[PDB]
Amino acid sequence: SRTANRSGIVIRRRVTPAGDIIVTLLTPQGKLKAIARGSSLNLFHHVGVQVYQGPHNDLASVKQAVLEGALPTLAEPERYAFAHLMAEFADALFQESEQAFDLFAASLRGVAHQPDPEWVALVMSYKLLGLAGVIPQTARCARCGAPDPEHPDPLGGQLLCSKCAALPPYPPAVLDFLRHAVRRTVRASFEQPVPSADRPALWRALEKFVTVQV
Amino acid sequence: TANRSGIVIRRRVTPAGDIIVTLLTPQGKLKAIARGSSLNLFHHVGVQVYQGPHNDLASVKQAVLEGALPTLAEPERYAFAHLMAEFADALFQFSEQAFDLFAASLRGVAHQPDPEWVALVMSYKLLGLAGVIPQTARCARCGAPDPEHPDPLGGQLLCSKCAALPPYPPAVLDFLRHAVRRTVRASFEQPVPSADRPALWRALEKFVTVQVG
Amino acid sequence: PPSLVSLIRELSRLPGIGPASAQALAFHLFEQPREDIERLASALLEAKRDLHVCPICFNITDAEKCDVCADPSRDQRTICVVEEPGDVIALERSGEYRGLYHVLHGVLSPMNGVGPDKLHIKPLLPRVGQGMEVILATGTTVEGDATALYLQRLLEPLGAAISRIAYGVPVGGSLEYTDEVTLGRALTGRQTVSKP
Amino acid sequence: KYPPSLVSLIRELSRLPGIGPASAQALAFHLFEQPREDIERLASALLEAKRDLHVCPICFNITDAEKCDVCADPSRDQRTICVVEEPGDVIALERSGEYRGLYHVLHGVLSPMNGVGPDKLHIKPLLPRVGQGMEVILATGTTVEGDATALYLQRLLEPLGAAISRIAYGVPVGGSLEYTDEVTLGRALTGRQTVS
Amino acid sequence: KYPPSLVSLIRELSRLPGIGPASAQALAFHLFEQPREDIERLASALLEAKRDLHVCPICFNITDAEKCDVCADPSRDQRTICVVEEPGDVIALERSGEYRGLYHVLHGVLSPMNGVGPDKLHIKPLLPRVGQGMEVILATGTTVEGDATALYLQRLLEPLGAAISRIAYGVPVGGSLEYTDEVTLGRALTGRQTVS
Amino acid sequence: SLIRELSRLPGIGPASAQALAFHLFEQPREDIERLASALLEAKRDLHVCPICFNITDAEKCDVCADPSRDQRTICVVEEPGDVIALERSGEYRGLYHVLHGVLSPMNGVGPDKLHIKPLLPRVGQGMEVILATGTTVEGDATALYLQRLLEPLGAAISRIAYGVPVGGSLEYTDEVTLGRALTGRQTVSKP
Ligand SMILES: [Zn+2]
Ligand SMILES: [Zn+2]
Ligand SMILES: [Zn+2]
Ligand SMILES: [Zn+2]
Ligand SMILES: [Zn+2]
Ligand SMILES: [Zn+2]
Repeated sequence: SRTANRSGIVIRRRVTPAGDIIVTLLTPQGKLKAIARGSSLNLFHHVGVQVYQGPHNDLASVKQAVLEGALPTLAEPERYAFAHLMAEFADALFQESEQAFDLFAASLRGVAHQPDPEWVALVMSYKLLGLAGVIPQTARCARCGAPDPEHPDPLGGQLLCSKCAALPPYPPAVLDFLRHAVRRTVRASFEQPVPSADRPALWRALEKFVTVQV
Repeated sequence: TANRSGIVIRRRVTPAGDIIVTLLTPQGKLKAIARGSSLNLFHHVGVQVYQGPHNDLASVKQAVLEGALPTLAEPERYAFAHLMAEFADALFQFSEQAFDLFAASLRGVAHQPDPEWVALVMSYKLLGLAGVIPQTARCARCGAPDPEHPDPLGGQLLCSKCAALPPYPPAVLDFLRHAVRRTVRASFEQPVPSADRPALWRALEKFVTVQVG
Repeated sequence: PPSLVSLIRELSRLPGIGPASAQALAFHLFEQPREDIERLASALLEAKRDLHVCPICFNITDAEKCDVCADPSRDQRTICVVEEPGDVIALERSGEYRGLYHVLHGVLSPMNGVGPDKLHIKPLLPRVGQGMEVILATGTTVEGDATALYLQRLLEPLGAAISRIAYGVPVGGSLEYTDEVTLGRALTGRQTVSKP
Repeated sequence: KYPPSLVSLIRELSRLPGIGPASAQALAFHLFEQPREDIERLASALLEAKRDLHVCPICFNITDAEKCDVCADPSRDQRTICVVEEPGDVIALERSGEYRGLYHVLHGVLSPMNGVGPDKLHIKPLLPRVGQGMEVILATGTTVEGDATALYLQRLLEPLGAAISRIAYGVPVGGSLEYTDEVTLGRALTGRQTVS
Repeated sequence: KYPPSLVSLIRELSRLPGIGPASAQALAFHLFEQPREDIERLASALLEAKRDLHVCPICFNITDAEKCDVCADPSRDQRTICVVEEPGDVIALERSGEYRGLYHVLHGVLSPMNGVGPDKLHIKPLLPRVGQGMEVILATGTTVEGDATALYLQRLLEPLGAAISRIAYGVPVGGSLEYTDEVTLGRALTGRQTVS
Repeated sequence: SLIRELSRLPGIGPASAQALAFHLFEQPREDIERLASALLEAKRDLHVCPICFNITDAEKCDVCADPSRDQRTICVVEEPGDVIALERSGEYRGLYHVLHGVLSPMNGVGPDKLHIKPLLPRVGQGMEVILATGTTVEGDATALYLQRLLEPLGAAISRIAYGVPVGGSLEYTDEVTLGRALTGRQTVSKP
């Protein structure tokens, strides 16, 4: 049959003034973008639904949408910006393995509940990138190849050596994380947070890294 | 939400794909709209329709066909039907009798071998049950008994002294006079000769034009 | 707002548009540029003037003839009469017809007041000539039915061949859920295959 | 977290075609609020159906009798047989009032994909019923597997005497061309009957 | 012309809420094509539900046991009781995972017009359950006769100690104002919670 | 041209566009004309309102300029429609302010395009502001942010109640809404 029902999370939501709602889901079977005309189908819901596919309509229709679970807390300003981020990743990576789904899932869970939301977002950010096969390159300078570069790289979003570097070195906390960054477990990588004072460097870092890859 | 039995005496569409429709039911005429029996003109149908303040023209939920008369498309029986239903729509605004009558009309205009005859007879009965009687006995102008002259202004009958046009032929007169008394049964047995019907047509036309809108 | 009343009611005008449908549209319209709205009315009135009815068969076009008529690659053996322009299109679509359409522009209704005058019948008669085929593509509503019936019993004197598009159960549908009328007619209309 | 009975009942309910699991629950809950009369009677009616009514030996239509009312009934002509996929299909054709013949109910179409050969359909016993000087109207659906089934049956039946017909494919009643599917349109167009 | 058994089965089927007579027929027909296992089992499941599972003495919610799992269950506080019209309503509130209290299920909403006084609902045994220092959350539907029932229960319950609450009327999740009914809107607007 | 320009508008599919273009060919020069006329009158003659961004023609909407309405309270709604359907209920005589969207980071919407900033002037000592943005997480968040931003100024922040809508049974109401109308529940009889 051409009619299938699946389990998902809404990582994107949109409307056209007709009252029709286009939506992007993340399912363990990959990402899937389905349309329905008319769970009320809300952003960040854990939902499940029947959707109809075919040549008749090349963007999948939607018949019955039913809510499994949900995370209200994500609206409060903090956890909010951070969610929208995580889902923007889920959308940019994971191109429609279930692993990514269980991860990003976990991300929303922890960005909702866990008391330090920005930390959740950093960690899960680099794990989401990583599982998706984008690894910050650390050991070798980006330009000359010198071991253990400690400086920001504006152009490539990688790390340059003091000799091949315009800006000062990322603080030791940010470096230690950056290096040992993708190896540690969520469990024990939450236990070793970058001091608040040094995160902004680490943010500005991640931003260009992503900008340049993704 | 109520469901009733009917016949479609009027049908119309707006380019949206919505079909507005007029039904005749024994409970009187009822005009319902359905968005989207496929509900065809002259069908004997029955349906569930939904009423309220929400929508002031009755909606339509399930339409189901009871009986139908295909023959009514063939050119003759066709013109004649459309007429009969135009009557059903003008009178009958209210007794089930009118419904069983106009019903019988469509039946007879469909099957009976002389459709024009059915249309005349049932025409004057449809008018009649509806309380519009050709006035015969008294001239329309002077009041003189047994007028036999077509009257243009009123659609009634003028005497020779009060008429510009010649007398309706004896067949048409005999019918006109004893018109509304006879039964369908025995009023079918006494048809106006073909040659004299056109007078009787042109007759009925003004009569109706002058009473009915 | 006096002129928003204009816009929105003028929306409620068109078919497919209810009161809150009109609202929705007017409002969504306020958020377009001067560009959109402008070129919108532009295309609107270009459609008004620049294109018109076709005298030969009354399918809509711009130039002196529709691409069904003027274009010589189509055969003159047959003409196909349809209720309106859409019918023309959806009929071309099936990919089963290379001939002529003629557009009546409406069906025959005495009640509604439609006589075969406003109907493009008369201008059809010239087009039918000795030994052609005419196919009757008016719809299957009693009105379209009757229209056809009349068209045939009128068209039979001129030498062409009158055929009328098949009544039956439509492609891919099961009887259980098909209506009594259509069933009956696809029961009678049935073609034969294997004969002794 | 429901009493085990409930889950059973719900499951069985969901098995029925058309009952969404949601619906099956709603359905059981309500089933609860009804009296014991109501239930013991529903279930009874089921078992009594399973026991009483079987398949007619001639045409495999349903009945509690030794011959379906339609086979036994004398006013009908064995001159003709209408072969039709399912019982509901008989009901549907009969409503039309347009058919006085006999029936044959295959009870399904040919689906090779779903593992259905004419060892599954009631094709075999149709054969002795056809002979010289009868008509067999082939009433399978317009679905591909219906069409297919019709075809297979034409070829199977060819050797014995009878005439063979296929219920008309085309457009249903009160349809507009504009709003009918290209396939159906095509069929109607090719399949047109000629009159004059 | 239907087999007697068939007509029974169909009727019983039609009795079920949600089953149009059409649906009931389709449903019976299909019920036929199924094996005797399938049926004897369905019917068995029904009878075994009728016999096994019943209404809990404390809150009149369903169970096969002497106390509904929810009453028996120790993690829950008898400090509060949620009064609700029907068992499905318990399920629904429980899914929300947001409520740890006890329940009371009436099985009805006061309808004088339908002949329903609180001699019909399970209102009488609710009373001994409420006392000093408890909450009663009133969970009837937002329907007039629900609201009414809520009111009646507030007044009935006043004399005895407990606090009394009414589940918020307002706008649901993922709604827009634009597309919500004047009534609901009004309620939400008046019933707004203030924060700063 | 016409027809594609129809497929443009929302609510209009390809054969919906067809149907409309065709039906349109049978109108007069009158209809079609005055149609475009009203179209462009709507373009130019009316514009956004600077105080609270409900659509009007003149320098102020009839909610603002009209003095009979009280200044105590302002009500923030997602868009103009919201304004209308809100007036309809007949429960509010005050002020609306229209933030012309909600807050979405993904979609790219910051509280800049949003009419937040021009809201701050309007809120004065000891007023009430009601948050009428929708209940979608996006509207929710929008509100939340609007409050935690609005609390410094002396006015009173309230937000339209979440719960089960008028005339609906729980059985068929969703787990999220139920839960929130279970917590949000108002009290009636206290000891
Ligand atoms: Zn270097
Ligand atoms: Zn006189
Ligand atoms: Zn032409
Ligand atoms: Zn039989
Ligand atoms: Zn209990
Ligand atoms: Zn203003």
